[PDB]
Amino acid sequence: VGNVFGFKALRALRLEDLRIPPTYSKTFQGPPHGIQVERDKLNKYGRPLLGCTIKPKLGLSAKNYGRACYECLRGGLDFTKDDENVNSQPFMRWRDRFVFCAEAIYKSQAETGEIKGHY
Amino acid sequence: ARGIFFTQDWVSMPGVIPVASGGIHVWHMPALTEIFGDDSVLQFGGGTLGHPWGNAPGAAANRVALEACVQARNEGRDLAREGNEIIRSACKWSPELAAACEIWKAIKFEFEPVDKL
Amino acid sequence: GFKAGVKDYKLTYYTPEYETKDTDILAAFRVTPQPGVPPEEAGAAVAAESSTGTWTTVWTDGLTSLDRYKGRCYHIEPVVGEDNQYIAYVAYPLDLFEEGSVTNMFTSIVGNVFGFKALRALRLEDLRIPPTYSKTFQGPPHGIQVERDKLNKYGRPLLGCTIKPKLGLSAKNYGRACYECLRGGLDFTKDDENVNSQPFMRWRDRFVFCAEAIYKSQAETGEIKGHY
Amino acid sequence: VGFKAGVKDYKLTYYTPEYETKDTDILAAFRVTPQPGVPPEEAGAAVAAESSTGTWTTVWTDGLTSLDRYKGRCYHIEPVVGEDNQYIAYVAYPLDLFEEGSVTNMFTSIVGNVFGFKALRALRLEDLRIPPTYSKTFQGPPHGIQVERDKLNKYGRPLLGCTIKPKLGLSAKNYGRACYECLRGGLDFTKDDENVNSQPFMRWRDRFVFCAEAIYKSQAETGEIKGHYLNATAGTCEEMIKRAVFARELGVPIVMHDYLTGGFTANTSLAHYCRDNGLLLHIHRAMHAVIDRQKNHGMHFRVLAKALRMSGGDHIHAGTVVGKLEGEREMTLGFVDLLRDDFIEKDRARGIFFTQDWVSMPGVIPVASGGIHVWHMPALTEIFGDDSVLQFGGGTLGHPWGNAPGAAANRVALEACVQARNEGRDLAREGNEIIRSACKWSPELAAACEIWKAIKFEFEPVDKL
Amino acid sequence: GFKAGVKDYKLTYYTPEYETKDTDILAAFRVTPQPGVPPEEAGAAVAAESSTGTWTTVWTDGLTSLDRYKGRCYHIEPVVGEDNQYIAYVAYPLDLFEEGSVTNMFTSIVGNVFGFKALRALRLEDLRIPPTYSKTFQGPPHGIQVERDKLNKYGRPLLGCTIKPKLGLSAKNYGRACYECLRGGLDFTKDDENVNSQPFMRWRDRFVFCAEAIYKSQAETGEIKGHYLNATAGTCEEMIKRAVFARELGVPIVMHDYLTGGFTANTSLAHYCRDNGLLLHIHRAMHAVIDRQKNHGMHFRVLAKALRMSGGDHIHAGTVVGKLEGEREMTLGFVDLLRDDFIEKDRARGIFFTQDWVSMPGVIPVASGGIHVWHMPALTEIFGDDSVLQFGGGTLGHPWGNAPGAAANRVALEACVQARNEGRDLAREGNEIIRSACKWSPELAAACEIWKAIKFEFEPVDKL
Amino acid sequence: MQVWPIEGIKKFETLSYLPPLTVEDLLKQIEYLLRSKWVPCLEFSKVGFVYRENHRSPGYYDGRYWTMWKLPMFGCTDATQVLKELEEAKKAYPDAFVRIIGFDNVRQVQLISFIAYKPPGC
Amino acid sequence: MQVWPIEGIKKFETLSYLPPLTVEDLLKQIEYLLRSKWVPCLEFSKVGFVYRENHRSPGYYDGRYWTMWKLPMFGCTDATQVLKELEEAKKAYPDAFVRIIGFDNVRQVQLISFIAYKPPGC
Ligand SMILES: O=C(O)[C@@](O)(COP(=O)(O)O)[C@H](O)[C@H](O)COP(=O)(O)O
Ligand SMILES: O=C(O)[C@@](O)(COP(=O)(O)O)[C@H](O)[C@H](O)COP(=O)(O)O
Ligand SMILES: O=C(O)[C@@](O)(COP(=O)(O)O)[C@H](O)[C@H](O)COP(=O)(O)O
Ligand SMILES: [Mg+2]
Ligand SMILES: [Mg+2]
Ligand SMILES: [Mg+2]
Ligand SMILES: [Mg+2]
Repeated sequence: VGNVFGFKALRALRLEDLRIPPTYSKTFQGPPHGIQVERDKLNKYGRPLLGCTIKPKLGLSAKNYGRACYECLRGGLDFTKDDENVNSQPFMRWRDRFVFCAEAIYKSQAETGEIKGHY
Repeated sequence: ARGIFFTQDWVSMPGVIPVASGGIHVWHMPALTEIFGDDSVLQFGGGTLGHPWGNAPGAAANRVALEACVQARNEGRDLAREGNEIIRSACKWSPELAAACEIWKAIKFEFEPVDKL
Repeated sequence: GFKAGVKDYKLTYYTPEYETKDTDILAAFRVTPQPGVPPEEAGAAVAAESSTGTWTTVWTDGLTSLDRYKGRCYHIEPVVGEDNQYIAYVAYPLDLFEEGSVTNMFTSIVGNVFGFKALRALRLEDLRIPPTYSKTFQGPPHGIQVERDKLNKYGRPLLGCTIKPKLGLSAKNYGRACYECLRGGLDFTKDDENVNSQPFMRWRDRFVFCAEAIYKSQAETGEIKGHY
Repeated sequence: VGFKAGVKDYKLTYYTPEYETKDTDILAAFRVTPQPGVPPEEAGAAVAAESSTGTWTTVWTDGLTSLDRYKGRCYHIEPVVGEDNQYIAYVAYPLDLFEEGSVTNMFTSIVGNVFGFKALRALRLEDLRIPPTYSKTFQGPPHGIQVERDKLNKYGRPLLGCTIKPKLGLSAKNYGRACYECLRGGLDFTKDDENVNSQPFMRWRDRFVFCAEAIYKSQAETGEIKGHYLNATAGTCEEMIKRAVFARELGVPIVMHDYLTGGFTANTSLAHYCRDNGLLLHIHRAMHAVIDRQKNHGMHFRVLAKALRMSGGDHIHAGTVVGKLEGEREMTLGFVDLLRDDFIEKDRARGIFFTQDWVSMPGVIPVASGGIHVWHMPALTEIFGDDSVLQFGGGTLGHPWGNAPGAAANRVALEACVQARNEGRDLAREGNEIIRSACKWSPELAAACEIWKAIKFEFEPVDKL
Repeated sequence: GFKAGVKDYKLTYYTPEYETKDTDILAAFRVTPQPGVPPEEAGAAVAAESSTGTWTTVWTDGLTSLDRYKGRCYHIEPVVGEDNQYIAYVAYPLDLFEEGSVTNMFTSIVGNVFGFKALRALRLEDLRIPPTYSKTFQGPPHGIQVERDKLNKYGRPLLGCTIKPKLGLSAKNYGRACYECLRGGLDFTKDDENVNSQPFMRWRDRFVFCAEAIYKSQAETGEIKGHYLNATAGTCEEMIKRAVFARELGVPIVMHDYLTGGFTANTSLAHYCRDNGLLLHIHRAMHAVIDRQKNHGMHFRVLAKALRMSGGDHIHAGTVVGKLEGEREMTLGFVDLLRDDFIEKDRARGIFFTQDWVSMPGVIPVASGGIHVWHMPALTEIFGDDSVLQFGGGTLGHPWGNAPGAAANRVALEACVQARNEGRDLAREGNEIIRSACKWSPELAAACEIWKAIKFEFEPVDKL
Repeated sequence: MQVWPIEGIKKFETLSYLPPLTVEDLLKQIEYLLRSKWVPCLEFSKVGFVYRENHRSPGYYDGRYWTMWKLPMFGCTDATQVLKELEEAKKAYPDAFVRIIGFDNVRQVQLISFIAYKPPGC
Repeated sequence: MQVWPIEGIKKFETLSYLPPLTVEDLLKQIEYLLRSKWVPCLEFSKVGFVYRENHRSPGYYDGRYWTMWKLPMFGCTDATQVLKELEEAKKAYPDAFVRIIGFDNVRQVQLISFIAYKPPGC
């Protein structure tokens, strides 16, 4: 898809599918763990996993992020997560968020007895 | 009929868990469980932090809704046809689920897709 | 008070009276709403879901200040000659963005809004990048003036050439082609965009023979040469 | 036009009273005293020229670039009230003259050589307008006020600290003993004195081991998070980082640095290390008064304070007003706001020459320290408010009953002031009564009040607005 | 017994009978007390609060020995001709200081005492650095003799030049200016103190073109050349990164702004330069913020000794006759403090203490700022051969450009050196020596014509 | 507005947020397992939850394994038989939690897992 | 000379060095919070202090978060209402510590926090 979509001779072009042969896919690692391994690591079987993106998308402090995370996980979700655009910003730097969310993951896991995560 | 143009053989590459997220709430739980099955993650951001009683009750509502759908399915109920009844039945056991069901009962996202096969 | 439930995005994210700040990142979106969706609501949904909002009211908005952080659709205008198309202008506060990260900027402004069911189509036409944000980026490693100064080339466009066939040439033939092109007067030759490292030609072999070619052509012509 | 060799007055090129400043320019307010015979416009132009692009004679290389784009320019001169030969000259510097992220480079230009010019009798930099386009290139505080309170779980009152004494001469084990006794009585922090680094009487790594033991023992006993600022100030950058790395290994919450004696290049490196390792960074301003005490020459502390918020620190000393070191009240309130707030409007009654917009750079917690005691608690709480650290070294280790009772006296005094204020009492007018009332509940406070009731530091400040 | 409460500092810290030890660091402070504060109490407060004491009695003094550790004001004398001013002498035990750390030394001696409410003003005039402390410092990476030996330059002051305009030139124009200056006869050119890395010119580009210029001028002239590449930076990692590239390029010399970068970074850079063979030129930017006024601050001689300890091969020391202030007698005094092994107490030159350097290498003093060819005799007479004389404007301001401007300065200097060596008196015959060289050097004659009426005559603010 | 409890409601993964399973509820989950052609197996433990004693690296937890009761019931076609084994396990270990799992050997993963017995006071 | 106690005097941050707060004392702190336009919120825990179980890196402690009682009282203008919720929390969790906090959403930080109830024997 490098250059052909801009050719003057075309009005439009869409790549619908690719047949990736085994000889090429075997050169990739692929998923770090995959479905089976992930269920085995988390000891979760028999139902979809449940998650939740913290909101508002942007604007919350690190400490409030961890508070929101703890309250969600302790009620029964397996996971919470940073919004896709939550990286490191003036309202909340990443390392502070990582510290408070780890505290939240471990507090909710201790309270419920179920393995928890926050992406 | 499902837009698969080529036969794809992954030769044991591990599978990836699909994640359903975005504008979903407790009333969608039966449909999501029916569409994706167990190997999926169902995410409720607004559907948890928007619960009238806060986050822990919002999480409990979703966990109860999901477990009620799984129990019903495993007993042989048709999620595609009995979903609303299964969710209503769980409301008896869960005041948290009843509250979520009340707030979002009229919310549906029905628009014609831009991409069709 | 916190009031749970769904309300239109325009009640919070359509702010036609807003005067943009010199620190805001501004976006111009060409938006085509689905039938029945007012253009103000379509523009507000794009601003909300690329900044602070989601689909239902969350009590946590009260822990912070949406006035400070929300993206806001501050102007909407129909596109003349098009049916059901508008340019919606959205302003994003500087604080929403990670310094030095184009990845983060795109993640917010174009991360999820292009797939909303309430829109038929969406195109981002332009972004106003304020000096307060661009100064957090290195930018070009050298830039126009420095590049001309390093290569001692002034007074005319530079001349290059992509080696062909695009793929399939060996490393040694790549260097042969490079040398012949550079020695005739081009300043540069280059690997095709898809020439990386492949069975027909591994990169390190190509780098060795192309360096040999760059230096042979430079020695013969007396002009500085390069092969990207 | 042609290159004409020779000397001409700086004002022909560098005095531009018609110039309208740009929002990207760094602006400087200089208090300038010219030598007799030197017109103020020429004194101001010389300062602008020699801190930006010019030299003493015409050079042909100016024609290779654009002085219009790069020159510093004196755009306004105003006489100083009450002086016959002093002026405030305002100079604008284009943003492109500065290295991003480098306070060192900013000072090298603006104050590098102009203070020694023969044509001046004196020069003082009073303020700098740091544009958002330049401040965004700095990390700033590793954490900042909000984050620090959130990490320590401390809200609703000033934080309380204490420098261990004697300043020098104590062993590592005695340092940890003093630290434990102070923290267990109610202080949030203790600290190494600014000059406690590593010395024959006490090597740093031994001090770090015993003070960590003390921090954790007092935290376990009281149930409140504790810290002791361990000093990373050192002779070389490698030693500074080595000390910070061991505090990281020990898991403690806070270290300190003397940013002016260690210097900005080292300080900026340490602030980045602290951000990347979760360490709060307390900044001591040792040597600042060599530079900032006199009104006629030097640099006002508010410039050094803005420079530290840029280079980076979570706390910085800002004076006490009422203690043993000088600190005029109105100018102190002005730079306290420059350290903490997001937007500080120009206010010459508080020495703020320029409106300063920090565009969300975190705030720094001001620290009041030096010759203060329990009777000062109401005034300190009124002047600084909750976002401050109040430190009592002699005011704790000088208590007649020792460190833990001395800490308890200060903690009780502070909590009584906070409770009274929150209930609506006027700290500025009822302070002595509030402290006396708490003496009924606290024998430790009563004893401190008795020892220091007659102690006040009342001297005319050298620098006045 | 421990007695809580406040007592005067003089009861413990004013010790007029104390005999100083050869290991003590001694300080001479010019102190102006507030009205009503006895000078003995002001001197004692300065000694206490820069050593062991605080404002009220602490029981922990009893865990240690204040007799062993306290700083002590051992002598106070009024300053003749000044009102309410005194020189207070304070002795600090060696054990108070961290070995090898100028930062720690300044933190104690000038950390907090300058802001005491009980004083109106305070200036540190001099420090006696004992051999037992100075031996814990590396000092100059090379020093005068080694620098001359590495560059093969003997018998005359070295000649330099700061590129101008100060800021705004591109990397390629920087190298162009450098090459033209060096090829005309200067030994060195340099980055201005504020040229670090900026939008108009990034450092690595400047380092590449200036290396090209250093080597082209060296190849053309046959003399070793250098351009001081500035390592001054916002962080220690960036400063070392710049020094490492100069090392890769193989150049002879780099520079650092020791006060604006700071002593902790400067000491690290001096160790790197010693370990990698790089000469280190030191620029004293910001010193006059501290050292200009007689009533308050720190005299430059203290900053000069601190640099010789932290480390530098050159340091600017003023011109006396140029655009920046530098009283003659006090300048000769700190020039000797920078170069010599042993400098005897001499109050007529502001040397308050005999200073013994026990073979620490000397630092070459650099005279720079507003000087031109007519100043050459005076500069040669004042500084002698172990100096660098720098002409920025005085080279790039020549009417014929940089190479002729450099040749004019190199010719002027060699004519002064030859005359001096023959026995002529530079102080009395300098103008005649310069006019005689104009008879055979058109480049010098052109420079002499442009600058003949330029002199910088102003009363200095600081006098002994 | 109700506050979610903070104690006495520790959980056991799938189905633990529903009311206690009756014997008929347990039978129906076992029938589902068997109709789906999965292999049932019982496991038991006196410790009900995970913890981290030996390591704290990503993905490492102690307490995920419980002890196997006998062997997986390969070839089982009667839910009643699985209930009989559950009764034998509770009789042998009345102070242990007992869970029933079911696995698919083709995909090699557990497809169902739920607590079938909790000791008195848990 | 009195020796500061080493046991039985564990602390709870702001106001914990003053005599026990009476109901009127608690009311006045809540009125201050409300006049200042801050949002009140109650939190509670059966563990009163921080500890370090999961990590010992700088700035990491466990036990800083307590559990939220319901939601912050956005729009509250009556201190009495906050006291009523405190009474409901103690009735629901008599063996828990309960604290009242108040926050400013503009600066996004807690501006006041104090213990409002300690369980019997703590
Ligand atoms: O940012 C959001 O909108 C979400 O966090 C959902 O928030 P809610 O749960 O509050 O809707 C998700 O990132 C989207 O689901 C991404 O879209 P998709 O999954 O289609 O890639
Ligand atoms: O060394 C000292 O004197 C102190 O430890 C205070 O001791 P006491 O608490 O015993 O007075 C502080 O470092 C000064 O407050 C610094 O001055 P400033 O805060 O003005 O920078
Ligand atoms: O920036 C300048 O002004 C200079 O480059 C000289 O330029 P000219 O040669 O063009 O005068 C020097 O850095 C000063 O001499 C420093 O002062 P000092 O040596 O007193 O520290
Ligand atoms: Mg998202
Ligand atoms: Mg191509
Ligand atoms: Mg101190
Ligand atoms: Mg210079």
